[PDB]
Amino acid sequence: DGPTFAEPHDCIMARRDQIKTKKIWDRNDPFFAPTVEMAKKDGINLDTDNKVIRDGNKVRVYMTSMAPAFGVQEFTVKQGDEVTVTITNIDQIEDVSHGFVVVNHGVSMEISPQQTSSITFVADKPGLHWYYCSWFCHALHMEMVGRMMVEPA
Amino acid sequence: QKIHVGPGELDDYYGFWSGGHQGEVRVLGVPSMRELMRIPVFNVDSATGWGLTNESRHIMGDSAKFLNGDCHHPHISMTDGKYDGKYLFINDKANSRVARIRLDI
Amino acid sequence: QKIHVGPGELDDYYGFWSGGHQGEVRVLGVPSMRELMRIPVFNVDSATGWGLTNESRHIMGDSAKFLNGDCHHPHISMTDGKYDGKYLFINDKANSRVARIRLDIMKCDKMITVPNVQAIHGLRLQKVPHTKYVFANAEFIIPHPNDGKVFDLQDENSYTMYNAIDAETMEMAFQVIVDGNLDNTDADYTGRFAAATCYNSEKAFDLGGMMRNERDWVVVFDIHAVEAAVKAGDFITLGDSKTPVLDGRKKDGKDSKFTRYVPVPKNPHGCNTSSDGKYFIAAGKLSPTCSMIAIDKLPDLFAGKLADPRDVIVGEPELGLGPLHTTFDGRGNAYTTLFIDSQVVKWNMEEAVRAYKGEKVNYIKQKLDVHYQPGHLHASLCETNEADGKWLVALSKFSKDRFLPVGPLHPENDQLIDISGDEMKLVHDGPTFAEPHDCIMARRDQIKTKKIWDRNDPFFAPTVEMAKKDGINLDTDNKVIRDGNKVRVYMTSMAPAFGVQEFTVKQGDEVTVTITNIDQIEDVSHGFVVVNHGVSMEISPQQTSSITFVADKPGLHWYYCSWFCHALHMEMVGRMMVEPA
Amino acid sequence: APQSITTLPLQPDGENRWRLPAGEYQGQFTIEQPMQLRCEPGAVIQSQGQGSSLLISAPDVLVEGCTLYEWGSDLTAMDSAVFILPAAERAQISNNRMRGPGFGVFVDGTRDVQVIGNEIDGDAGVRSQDRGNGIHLFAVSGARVLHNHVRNARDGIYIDTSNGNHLEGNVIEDVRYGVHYMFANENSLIDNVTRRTRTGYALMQSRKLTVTGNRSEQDQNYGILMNYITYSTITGNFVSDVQRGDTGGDSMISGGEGKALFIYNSLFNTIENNHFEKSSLGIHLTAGSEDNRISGNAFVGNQQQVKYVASRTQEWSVDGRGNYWSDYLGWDRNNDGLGDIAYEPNDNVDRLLWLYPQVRLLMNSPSIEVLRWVQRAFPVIKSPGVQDSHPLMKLPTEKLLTE
Repeated sequence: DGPTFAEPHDCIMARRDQIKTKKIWDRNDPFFAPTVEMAKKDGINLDTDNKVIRDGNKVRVYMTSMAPAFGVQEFTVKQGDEVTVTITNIDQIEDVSHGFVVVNHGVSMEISPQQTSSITFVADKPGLHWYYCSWFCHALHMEMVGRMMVEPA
Repeated sequence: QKIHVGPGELDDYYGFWSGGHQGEVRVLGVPSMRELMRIPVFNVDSATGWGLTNESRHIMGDSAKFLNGDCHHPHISMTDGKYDGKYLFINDKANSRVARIRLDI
Repeated sequence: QKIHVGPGELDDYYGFWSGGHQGEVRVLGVPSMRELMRIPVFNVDSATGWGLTNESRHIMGDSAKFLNGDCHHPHISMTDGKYDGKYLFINDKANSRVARIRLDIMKCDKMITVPNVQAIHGLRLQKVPHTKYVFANAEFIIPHPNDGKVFDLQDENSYTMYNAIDAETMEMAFQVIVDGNLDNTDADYTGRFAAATCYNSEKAFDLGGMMRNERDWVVVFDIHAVEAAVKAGDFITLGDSKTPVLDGRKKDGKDSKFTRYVPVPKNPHGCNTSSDGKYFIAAGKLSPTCSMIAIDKLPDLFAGKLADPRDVIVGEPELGLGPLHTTFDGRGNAYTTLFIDSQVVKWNMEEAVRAYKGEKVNYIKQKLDVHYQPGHLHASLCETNEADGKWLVALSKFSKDRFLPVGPLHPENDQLIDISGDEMKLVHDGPTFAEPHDCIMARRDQIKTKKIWDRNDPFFAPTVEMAKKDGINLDTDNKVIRDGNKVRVYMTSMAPAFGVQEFTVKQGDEVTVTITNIDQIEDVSHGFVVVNHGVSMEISPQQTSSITFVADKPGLHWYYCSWFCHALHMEMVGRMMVEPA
Repeated sequence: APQSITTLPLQPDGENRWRLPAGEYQGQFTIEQPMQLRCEPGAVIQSQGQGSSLLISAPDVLVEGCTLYEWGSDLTAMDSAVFILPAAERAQISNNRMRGPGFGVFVDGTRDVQVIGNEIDGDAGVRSQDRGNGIHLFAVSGARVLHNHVRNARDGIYIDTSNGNHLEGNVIEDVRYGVHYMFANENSLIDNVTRRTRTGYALMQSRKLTVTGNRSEQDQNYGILMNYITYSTITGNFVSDVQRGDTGGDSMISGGEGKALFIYNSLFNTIENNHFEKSSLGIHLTAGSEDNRISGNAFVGNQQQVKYVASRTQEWSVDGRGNYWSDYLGWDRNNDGLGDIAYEPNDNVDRLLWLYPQVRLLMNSPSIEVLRWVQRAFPVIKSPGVQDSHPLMKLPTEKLLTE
């Protein structure tokens, strides 16, 4: 017997042989083809570059993340800018997944190996906002932190 | 017959229960019936960032405003009346949606 | 023992795993280790409507804007050093929140956003005489005031505080400024000394800098002195919060009356109190050692009758590579996860002390290869002075191949280790999603539960007050109230029909549906989902709950019940007519 | 803390030269100018006990010949005998003798430093936890640690958050850990010697290093502990007699077993040409280590040669080259065909072939041979996955047996 929450209405079954998965992502995967296209719009290679672009009130932060250190550990933005953190995993070891959590901004993502994820959020509160890594990925997980320096208006 | 899947062994069957009101698809291991994975589909997840990231919001389209979901019947895509483990389609009653789940990622 | 709870047999312990990065709380049945219940705390759960129902958003306050959470350490309120099952406190590092879950309804009732701090990581409960204060740690250092003026982290006004919140009233009681940053916290069995590990003593923003110093301290707080200071009123305040703020920072080598710094190597992560309450044990993620502080020696240390801060170390066991957490079995032993070594090592506190005094003894009883990368580990009733040592749960953070391939993301592995006898042995490997970081276990006779709500519960009291304001006896009234552009529908619900099966509203109206489930039968729970409007709730027996939403789509709309109320749920339905402006 | 401008300079010409006559120079010392302090065969700097015997705070300093005693005890202030500050680049610490209860050499994020030929000793009065490290390296780069003897100082030599290091010839004895080594990318360890330790080589959480040519003697509880060590070229190592945790009247039931190679989470390595002998276990393989290339190793006289646990199949034979596998039972019928039977490890037979070494004869009888022929066809004992398609009958690593 088993307890399942929130009423699973139905179920489907498959054999282990029938279902084949991917240990790590590819980088031709359609899932995040839009974001890669955005990188082309800026001439940014997500694989190795760690740059901050800033046009008007839109700041984009392309970066690479490999355990236990973010590629960009500080980006300075002014208040009221939609900051689009675009972070790629350059780690090829299976199960080593990283996270991006901005403290007090309601921003959390998971990043599997060789995955690219981008979140847009507004830097409403001016000041120094630590952002850490959610998914434990390395022994010195403690230092997989970065500081976002949001300039007062 | 045997039900105990001890440490170091692997289950024999994938079971894709729906999450009902949770809005997720729950991968469980038959016969051990343990939560191998909790794929987020319709809910706003906080672990995988689903519903927050640009890629997930773009996938949702204009239905990202809906924080809720209700998923009833999951069914794997099959070729020639046989599973090929390519796609799993799940329904949404709360917001009248049909989602797809690549069974590799 | 009994590795299997089969059909008919019932589970033996409640286990409150966190939801980790998802934010929820998972109630499991030990040793069956299956999901009995999921309590939404921080995430917006479409199942119970948490984050969408009016009472949930009211509980959240202004935190409702946030769709995520990161809960790490759940704990149960303690009376006389024993679990009473009254409240369960959990933290939220992502948004720096502390939430209280009533254990007789298994739902969060309270939620406080601690001010002027960031990343609440540590969280533990005072054990004696009762859970009067709950202690929390802000892991990340921020400037004060954080108005954007100065971003320097080495400034005098860049610091973190040991938050302490009143347990009953859930209004912050005091905050103590400390050097460095606090990772984990713990309390003794005297109610006086509460200690937390400090790992960024180096005070470095950069990557490598946090490991510059050989030894990073474990601060100890004199709670009685803090209460005396708060009563005396010599407390400063910051920002718009009147929360008493104290100072435990060093001052030109002069230790504060409130805090004492005890050096510990190196970058300690865990911190726990012995079951008898004699030894603080602090891990050392980067040293192969655990510090062991005699709690009974702390009074003399604070009095100023004791010598060097470390003299209070009565043991430094060497266990292995990367000690992280320490769970107690009440039989005189301790169990620590060796992270880098990837094991769980048994040892004996008293033998460790005797070895530290010089006598040769092998305090290391056993090493068990947990699989793989263990984090925290918890023995049953470890936080109590009534530890039984009949089970251990160790939470390894990588599963690698121990389960079926589920794509690039993998579940963490919680492992059950029978420890009733003298030999640790694996029992059960369970996948868990979203990385639970710690768990707590309580006996089945310790957590009292309520099958059906009580009509005067404070959970939904705001809704009942709003009902008195509109003169509606929620128990037996189904009506529609239209004031301005605000439509409020009060109905009762009983299977298999809804009390109001229709109501016409104007486009753009902020419709507020309130549903009372008067059914007195157990487990007959209704749902209420509005199609295409992002409106979902669950209505448990005797519970009344309301949701508000803008009816911006003109035309005919259908709303159904979601939970399965009776054989004809596909029949309980309603027409919410919206007329164009 | 008086500077070296005090005492007896006796300056040689060139001004990058300050000799030092013999005697009992008592106190601490700070270097704040570019200097080459080369002293006579015996001079003793006796720090009474307060730490920081030498604080090198200036670039290009070369200290040769000095003897240091009882410099410090306080680990909290990281008191050491040599404390190179981050701005003392290109410093050289050569041919010095150091005996004290604390750190011997401490490089704090200073690049291109040379610690050469120093014999470091530590007192045995203090407990192993509070002895103080030796040759501690933090955030260092470009450094070269060659031929330094370190004895009776916990954690041997310690590397932290460092990339540019080249290590060679260290003779580490009677220490807790041979080389404690955390988050140190793109380094190199050659010809090191760890004896009578509690972990010979702790290769932790790192990348792209070379551990070629090292050598671990009678260590304890571990021989080569590798966590998340990727893109590496582990070669040439020699691990012998890694005793267990057996002191006094005790038995660590189902634990404490010594391990020659504890390989963990390290997906990509190039482990080859290593000799692991007289251990309590070898090649402990947990987590995931697929795509690793293992070949040409030697496992002799092990109580249990492998403890593979993963549920995937992995062949430790790249390009038709396996491992010597002392337990391998018979069969080299082609003259050089390395082997016909794939070495499927069985834990039980390993125990028999070590305690009772004559059992190989007993298991070469034609009757037992046909029984085994039927036990490698109809599987009995579920396959511990590891399987070397091409095991080795000749014993490789003969060059590095005794050197």
